[PDB]
Amino acid sequence: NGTSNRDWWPNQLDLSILHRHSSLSDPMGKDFNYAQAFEKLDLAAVKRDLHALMTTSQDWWPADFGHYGGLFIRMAWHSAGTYRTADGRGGAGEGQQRFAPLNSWPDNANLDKARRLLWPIKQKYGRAISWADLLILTGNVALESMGFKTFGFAGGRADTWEPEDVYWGSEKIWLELSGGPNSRYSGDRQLENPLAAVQMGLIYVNPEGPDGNPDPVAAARDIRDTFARMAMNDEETVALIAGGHTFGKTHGAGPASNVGAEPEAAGIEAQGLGWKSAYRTGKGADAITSGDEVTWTTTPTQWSHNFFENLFGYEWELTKSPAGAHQWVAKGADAVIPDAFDPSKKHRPTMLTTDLSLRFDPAYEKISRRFHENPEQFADAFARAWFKLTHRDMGPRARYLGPEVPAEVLLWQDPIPAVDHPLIDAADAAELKAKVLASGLTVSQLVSTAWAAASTFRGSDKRGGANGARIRLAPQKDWEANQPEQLAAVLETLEAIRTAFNGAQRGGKQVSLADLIVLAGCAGVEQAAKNAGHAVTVPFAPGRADASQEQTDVESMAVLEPVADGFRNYLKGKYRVPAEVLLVDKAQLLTLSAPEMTVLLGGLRVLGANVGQSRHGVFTAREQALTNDFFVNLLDMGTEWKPTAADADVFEGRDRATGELKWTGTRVDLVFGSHSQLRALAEVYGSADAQEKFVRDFVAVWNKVMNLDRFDLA
Amino acid sequence: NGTSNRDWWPNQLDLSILHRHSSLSDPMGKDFNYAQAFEKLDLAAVKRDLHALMTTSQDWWPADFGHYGGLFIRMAWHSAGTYRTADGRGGAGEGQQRFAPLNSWPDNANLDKARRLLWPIKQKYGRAISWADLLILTGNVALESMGFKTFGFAGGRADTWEPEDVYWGSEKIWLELSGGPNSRYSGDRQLENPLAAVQMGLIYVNPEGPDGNPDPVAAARDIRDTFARMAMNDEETVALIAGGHTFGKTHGAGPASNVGAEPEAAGIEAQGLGWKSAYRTGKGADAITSGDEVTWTTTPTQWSHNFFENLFGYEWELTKSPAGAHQWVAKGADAVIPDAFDPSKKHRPTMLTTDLSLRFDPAYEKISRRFHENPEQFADAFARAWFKLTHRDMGPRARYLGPEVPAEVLLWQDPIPAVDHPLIDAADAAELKAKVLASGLTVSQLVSTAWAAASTFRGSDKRGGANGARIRLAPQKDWEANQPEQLAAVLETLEAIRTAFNGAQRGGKQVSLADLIVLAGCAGVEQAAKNAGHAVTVPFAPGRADASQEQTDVESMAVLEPVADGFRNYLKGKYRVPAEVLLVDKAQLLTLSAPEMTVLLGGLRVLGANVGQSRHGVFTAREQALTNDFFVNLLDMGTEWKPTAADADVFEGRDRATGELKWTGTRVDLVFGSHSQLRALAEVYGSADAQEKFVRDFVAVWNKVMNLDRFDLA
Ligand code: HEM
Ligand code: HEM
Ligand SMILES: [Cl-]
Ligand SMILES: [Cl-]
Ligand code: NA
Ligand code: NA
Repeated sequence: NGTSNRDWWPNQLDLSILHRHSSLSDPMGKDFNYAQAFEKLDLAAVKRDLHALMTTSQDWWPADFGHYGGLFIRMAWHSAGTYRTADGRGGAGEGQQRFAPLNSWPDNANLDKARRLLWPIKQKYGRAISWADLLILTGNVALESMGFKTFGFAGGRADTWEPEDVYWGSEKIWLELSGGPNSRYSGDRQLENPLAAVQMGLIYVNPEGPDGNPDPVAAARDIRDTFARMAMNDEETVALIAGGHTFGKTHGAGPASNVGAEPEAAGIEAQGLGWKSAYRTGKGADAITSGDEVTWTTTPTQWSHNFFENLFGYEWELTKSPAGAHQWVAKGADAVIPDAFDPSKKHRPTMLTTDLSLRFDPAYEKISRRFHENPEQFADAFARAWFKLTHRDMGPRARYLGPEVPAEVLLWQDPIPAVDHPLIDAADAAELKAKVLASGLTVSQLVSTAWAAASTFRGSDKRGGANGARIRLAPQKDWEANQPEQLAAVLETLEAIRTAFNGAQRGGKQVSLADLIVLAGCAGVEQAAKNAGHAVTVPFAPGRADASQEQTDVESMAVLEPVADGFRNYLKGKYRVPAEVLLVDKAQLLTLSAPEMTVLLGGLRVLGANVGQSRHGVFTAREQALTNDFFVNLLDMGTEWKPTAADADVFEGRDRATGELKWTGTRVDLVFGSHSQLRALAEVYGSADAQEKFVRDFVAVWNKVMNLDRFDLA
Repeated sequence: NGTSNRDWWPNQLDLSILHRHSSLSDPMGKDFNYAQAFEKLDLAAVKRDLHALMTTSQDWWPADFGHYGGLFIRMAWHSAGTYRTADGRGGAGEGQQRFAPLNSWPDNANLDKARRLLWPIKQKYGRAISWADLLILTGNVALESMGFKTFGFAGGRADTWEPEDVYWGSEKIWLELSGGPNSRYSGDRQLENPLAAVQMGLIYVNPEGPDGNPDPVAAARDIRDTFARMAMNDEETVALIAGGHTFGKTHGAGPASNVGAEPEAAGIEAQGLGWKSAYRTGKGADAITSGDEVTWTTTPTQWSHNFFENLFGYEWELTKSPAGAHQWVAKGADAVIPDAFDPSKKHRPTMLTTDLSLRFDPAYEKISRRFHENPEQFADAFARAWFKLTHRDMGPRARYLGPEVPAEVLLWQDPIPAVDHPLIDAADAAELKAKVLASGLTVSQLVSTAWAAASTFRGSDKRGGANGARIRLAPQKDWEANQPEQLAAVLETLEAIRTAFNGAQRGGKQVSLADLIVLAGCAGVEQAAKNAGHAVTVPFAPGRADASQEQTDVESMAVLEPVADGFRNYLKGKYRVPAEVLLVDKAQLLTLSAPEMTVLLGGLRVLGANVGQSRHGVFTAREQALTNDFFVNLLDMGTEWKPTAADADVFEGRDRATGELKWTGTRVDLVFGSHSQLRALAEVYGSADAQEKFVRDFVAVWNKVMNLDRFDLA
């Protein structure tokens, strides 16, 4: 097999994750805009076709109970269910279930069949509906078909054309149980961040119980922890699990050894499908997906209150499925559950270990009893939590498309108030920038503050950014990386400038504090250019609004805290992963290419954006002037670098002839002089003909960051 | 470490090689044109800087004999020396020595020092001179400075910003001796295609002899074989080796275990340098590079004919360097060779085993004696060989920039005559297209002929393409893929149309056969569109010229024969590599992305472009009509695919319900319905809204292919 750079240097840094998703891999034109296509779709027509499909059984994967609805609910719920709150990565929003590795994860077994049943609709409507939107809409139509009224639905998830680079864990074996050489668990069952599943290739938890031990109480612990890591609390979790398991069935009709290769390993003749089974007919009555053989309710194709009636109305006995999996059966019950294919056959109620957790964990039991006693509350909670599940990674409501978008504003959507007044224009922005610069705020304060406000954005789930002025709220105002005391001084001076500008206006014109933060950042960048002898205008677009503290969930904001921000040379503690790996990870969440990451970091260093005014990487003698000094001095072969005695992650730069100390830096600084691709970029900006390019490229990337969350202007 | 798709499915096909070189990874703006920048460089000022640098020693890597010339000649010969004729990949043309893996190959040890000595000049001239051109120019200036007249120099190698994907071999250990589990040799020392070096991480051969065995005669076999695979014959090989080894020295002052990590494995503080040595001062007189310790001539900083005077004026004794390497010393000679740092110390003549090859291989010996006796013949040969070496991957002479380009047209350049007459205009091209269609030639003939002419292009060394009409000449006219009897019938009809059009003109206007083949291909694609109910114009740009047989080296053209062309569903024999891997390899040589590859193949299928009118992949009932039928039929779940009995690489597609035979295909056809990323592309073009998109994208990629070699219009 051809040996690659990854084989020879398996811990060198990987920049290809910044250049994924180029116009090269994209079949659509560079002008294609999915939102526009979707806004012309006849959504009602698509939903009529999806309703028809529900009961149009295909012989190559016959519909249980004559209705694919359960299968499609699972499909939708797995699409959404890869989401991790720690980085925003996963979720339904890019349709990644159709690409490796998720198309071939064990927990996604036979979802390949679900997707292929949808090809005719996809084909008929073409680019006007993405796969990503289709997987979610199909889940919704399955619910409606079976009698459950959904809370609504938004389109606008554009398709992607290759796999996302996501850390799913370090195990080398599918479904490996914990405590191995790459265990994702340590200590008292502590799941490593950013992971949100208990075994490699599962969505959340193991349905037999933790590492296969069928203890519902301990399974509950894993459920609570994973679902929390997917942004779901106890009420939402119980509602989702019981709601989902109101429908359909599991599949475990014989031994697992009968099941063949997952899709990415199957032969070319399988045409993109996998898990071909040698057990009896391989499908339908003989299907094997998970190994469990459980049908939860007496009407699997219809919404009912039967899941909690069974859960609490029987006592449960441990038993084994025909594949050998642990599962539970109702003591003394009659055979009341219908068979999926034989009208003469009925079954006793059965449950997964993880279903019983809803009854035997003390906190879930109280919610489950309440939903049992008050089924209208169960229905409303499940509808809401299904909407959250399937929309949690879509970002601000400004991105939601179509006629079924719920009007209700939810807290998890980090809502921004509407703007209801005239915005400031170019003359006003010049006047405000002059006031900011006359107040005595420094280039370093102005740039650091705007950076702090805007760089919480992540492209993974489209959360964060400067819109909202949440930097002035709990918890962002207290984050160590934001320099709380310095921040508090900047915000007070800005709030006074604001108050005075707004008080002098006629009409209703006013400026938001969100805009003014970003504008003042722009004024600092202009001033820094002036300090370097360059006349530069930084673009600015108004229209941000200020969100209140009550519109800002403090516990949900915690995951946006930067614990590593190489752009401010900050690391909150010691991590296993080297700090340059962390930098490229942050660049990816910010949507930056390598050239953009390089320009941006070089500029920020010389503008004074480091936390604590650390001199590390400040390779200039004219701090607060916008120059390419970082690059020119980094690349100077006059200087020799060595790790310090005290700290092997800090390096001193000394004159090679005299021995004299010139600089210090971190790993994030020096990686630009080390990595052969980054140093090629640094060379371009460190050349003699590059000062104007460096300024212009810096302003462009600064502006890009300031507008990351500006979906009102998209 | 993070487990990746490559880990789980290490034999899946890798599309990412088609999406390198995106505007994402490029720090220059999308409008930057290197040739425009280079054309304004003051090349004489760069050469005067380089000339000064040759004798300006830096203490971190002191210059042997006070002169860096030998070091820089070796740098330039290794930049160029990775070139393989089999695929055109490697060579100096993209400056790849500064990226992985080449930057860290053992045979490139201490060239990192060379390149860092050139940073200050790079920095001074910035974007107007690429690293790629500078590596070469430096070698030239080193030669000039030491009294050798070069044949010339062309600029125009644009820099690249990431590593090329290249197969360098399958070994997992650097320098692994042959016969291991991934041996690049089989049979009677047969080096596998497309390799051109004897061990992983070597440029050509092992300087101690084959797998370390110090036998000059057997070493000569490895020399001849590898240089041939780099397009150099015996005369050129002797001239290059003896020419190079007229200068400088090797470095092996102590044991190799003193040498540390190569650059890609070194610490971040090494700032992109590697091979730090613990032996005495680690550099200058104590340097260790190869392990050998040989100084070939009595004036290592001056051109001379002393290499052959020594080679033939002494007898040679096998000896060991201070690092333990085999090398050879002159029996009973005086100490006449100067020491590199101590003017009081002198040495006996020494040689590598591979130097002695030039005397003890009987064919090389006759050339080496001729060069010994006639050193002006040696100087001319070396100059010409050095130009060829350092230009062989640059492409057509229309790409050569600057004031030192040699006027002599060389046969290896596959030269195209100048055009000295008015070109046809749009009205003429319309008239010719109508004439071609009225002659009775079919869509299938016209498309297959144009495809065959244009698709010889490879972007690795920019050889091939339709310019020259070499399709009408030996050897192309007889290549099996080109269907020689059908080809000859087409070309005769086209040549009569040409003769009649050119006979009717006034005023010098005429059309070349090269242009008319391309134009006729365009007429075929228009008619196929017409046949599908679509009026399109395919662009066409005239200006191709016809090359003669005498301007066509037949042996050199052999490497351009397509032995696997998935775009014509063609495989000349059985290869170890699956046919789909070969398809992606061809797409990369054609410079296509994955969407361009997918569109083009789908279209070609339904236009009748398959070799031999094979029905494999012809998934249409309206052959010669430009439609998206390939995709619609491939993606139809009504059809079930199975490998045939006779041949496991050919599949039958049968109706799932009736069993009726609908189609047959190869691996190349069915990969588009298997691989998860290619199927996502196929889905776009197989959608109900895609007919217009399909046509337009097909026309665009067709025209791209037709113009691949049109650097006269760049
Ligand atoms: C602790 C969380 C959960 C666990 C451990 C889990 C486990 C499973 C398993 C093992 C199956 C059987 C797969 C098969 O063999 O075909 C399955 C089926 C299913 N699950 Fe879940 N589940 C979880 C949560 C959810 C959620 C949140 C939903 C939706 C809101 C959901 C909806 C479904 C449905 C509809 C099916 C049936 C599919 C069919 O009829 O083909 N489950 N579940
Ligand atoms: C059979 C082909 C070749 C072999 C095996 C060979 C081998 C080597 C070796 C082992 C070294 C010493 C590396 C070190 O210790 O510093 C070297 C040096 C060098 N080679 Fe070659 N070589 C070959 C062909 C070439 C050619 C084609 C050229 C250029 C036309 C060239 C130019 C040089 C020069 C100039 C040096 C001296 C470097 C210095 O002064 O630092 N060689 N060769
Ligand atoms: Cl993702
Ligand atoms: Cl290459
Ligand atoms: Na996400
Ligand atoms: Na090449």
